[PDB]
Amino acid sequence: EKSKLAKVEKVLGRTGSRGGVIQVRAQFGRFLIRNVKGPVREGDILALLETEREARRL
Amino acid sequence: PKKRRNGGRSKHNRGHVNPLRCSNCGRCVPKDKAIKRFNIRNIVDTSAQRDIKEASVYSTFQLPKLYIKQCYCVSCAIHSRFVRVRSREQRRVRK
Amino acid sequence: DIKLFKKWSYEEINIADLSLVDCIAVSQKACVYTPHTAGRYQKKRFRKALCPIVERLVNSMMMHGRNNGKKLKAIRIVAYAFEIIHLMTGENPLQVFVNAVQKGGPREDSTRIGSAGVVRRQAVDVSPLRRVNQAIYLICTGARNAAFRNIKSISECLAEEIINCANESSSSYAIKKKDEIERVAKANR
RNA sequence: AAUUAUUAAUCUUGAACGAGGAAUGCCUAGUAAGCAUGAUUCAUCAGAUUGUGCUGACUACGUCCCUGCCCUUUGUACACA
Ligand SMILES: [Mg+2]
Ligand SMILES: [Mg+2]
Ligand SMILES: [Mg+2]
Repeated sequence: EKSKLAKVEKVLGRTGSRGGVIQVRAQFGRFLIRNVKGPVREGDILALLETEREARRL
Repeated sequence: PKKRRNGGRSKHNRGHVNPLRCSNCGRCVPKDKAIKRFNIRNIVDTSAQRDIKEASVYSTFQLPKLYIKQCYCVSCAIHSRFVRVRSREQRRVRK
Repeated sequence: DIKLFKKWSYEEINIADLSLVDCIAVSQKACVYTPHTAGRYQKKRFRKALCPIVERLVNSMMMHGRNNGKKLKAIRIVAYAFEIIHLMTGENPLQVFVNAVQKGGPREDSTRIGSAGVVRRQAVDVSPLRRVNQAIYLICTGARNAAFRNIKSISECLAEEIINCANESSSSYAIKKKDEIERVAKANR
């Protein structure tokens, strides 16, 4: 319901069997590794519906 | 044509060696031929690990480890990729 | 003193989301008198975000084979829809459309991820460009399906769909499809 | 030379079809799709090829999951493989 805004500070790589998944590192000011669908850039802004969650390594 | 000098196992100056049973598939294998692995694992992953930390009394808690010591047969071991297939020269490389 | 369709200003419109501010264009180069510009917007990856928002609306409005390339008919449809929108709930129709764009795309989704051979349907996050594109696509599809074998005209259907999308009412196509996407996303992770 | 009706013109007659099951094809920019046209055959006949222009999108800027092709190591009792 209530979004949380996080800033993308770099892009790490692509996962998925067909490579349709993007790994980022986002910052509120804590850091998280999150996992995105769709074209992204460093500088973009995400609307996180969950706060306590990370992505496994790639 | 004798592809291995030691015949696939490390036995010398002995007649018989007692067998053990594969941790995955139950087959009997002599103890000197099975591949051994020793594991020191955690009970949970790191996020649950920290979640237990502030749910705990004593203010200084450390989770215990697990000690396993598993053993496998050739077929059941190289299907899981603990061991792979190498070239003629690379086979001789121990360690 | 440049107006859309020579009637509406968008000199005072705001976004108020701050995630979608960079991805929708009502500013210096994108202030136009008519939504026809024959630009080259697909040559690079992110240049799609500088096409004026109403021209992207009209670009999705000509679909299902029967209507491919018929740009002017789409522009006429959109212009009369904006007149109908202004007549009822009298506001700037472009502001209403921007509000509806901001609401019609899901914020999170699901996909198959191959963590360690065994897989799931894990929840993922949606980027701002993806959200804008999905909002446009779902609004256009809702209006197009409403008007097929119906007494009501296409522009009446489009005006109704945009107004309902801006008000979060669960009688629009986009809002309900988006809610279903988000429910499944919350269920699979 | 027109019957088994060459093609064209006028009035009359007015069928199935309401978006297509299991499957499966082509395609990344003036491109897909939609729209018509010149030539080839040609006494007469294009719902076909081969060119030309007109109106003009959506989606990606990737991957090795399916299919195909290639290279390295490995096994072979195959060599018409
Ligand atoms: Mg013996
Ligand atoms: Mg022929
Ligand atoms: Mg493959």
